[PDB]
Amino acid sequence: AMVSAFLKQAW
Amino acid sequence: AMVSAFLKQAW
Amino acid sequence: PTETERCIESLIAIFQKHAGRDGNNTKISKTEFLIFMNTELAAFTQNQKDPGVLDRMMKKLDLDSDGQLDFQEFLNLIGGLAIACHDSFIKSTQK
Amino acid sequence: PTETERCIESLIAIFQKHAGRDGNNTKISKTEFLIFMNTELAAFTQNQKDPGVLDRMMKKLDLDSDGQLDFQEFLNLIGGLAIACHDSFIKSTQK
Ligand SMILES: [Ca+2]
Ligand SMILES: [Ca+2]
Ligand SMILES: [Ca+2]
Ligand SMILES: [Ca+2]
Repeated sequence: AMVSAFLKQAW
Repeated sequence: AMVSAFLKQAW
Repeated sequence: PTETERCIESLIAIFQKHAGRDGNNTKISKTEFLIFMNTELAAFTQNQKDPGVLDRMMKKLDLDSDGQLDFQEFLNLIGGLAIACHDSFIKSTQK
Repeated sequence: PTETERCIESLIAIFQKHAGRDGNNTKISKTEFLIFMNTELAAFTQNQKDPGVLDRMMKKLDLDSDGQLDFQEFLNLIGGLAIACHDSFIKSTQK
């Protein structure tokens, strides 16, 4: 959800 | 599940 | 989303739901920890009958001693419980 | 089971599934961490294109430096990611 997108952006 | 029972036993 | 992704997201949502009852949603106060412990962790909480236990858990988890739990302190609670549970699952199966 | 209980249980199951590919199910080796990272955390992994990154994450997470991740070390990975994600959710909403 929001995490998967975050993970994509962060790092 | 297994956790809920554990929590009951531990502590 | 994978199960790991979903669980990371639930962690965040659970913290936020319990931390957002008063005007500060970045901190779980003592009252909110009391409610979280009697509703998300009811099974572990109900066993113990000494009400001073939660006060002692709170103090132990409150590492910067501001009286509230921030996300990271709340994660050390989740982690401490998952570690004891995993230790019992090992103990029970490699016996 | 509550969402917190379910997530504690999933954490344990995910570790165990990834740690049980070789003959030691109490440790995630480098190979197993490689597989976990490319399948449970594919979204964060695929972004990065430098393959030395995972080797550097592994070394950083391997606190007793035995070359493998035990449950607790794996939890510091889950926690480090949930903390960065929660920090971004705060940053995005209290802007
Ligand atoms: Ca609060
Ligand atoms: Ca605190
Ligand atoms: Ca293994
Ligand atoms: Ca290690």
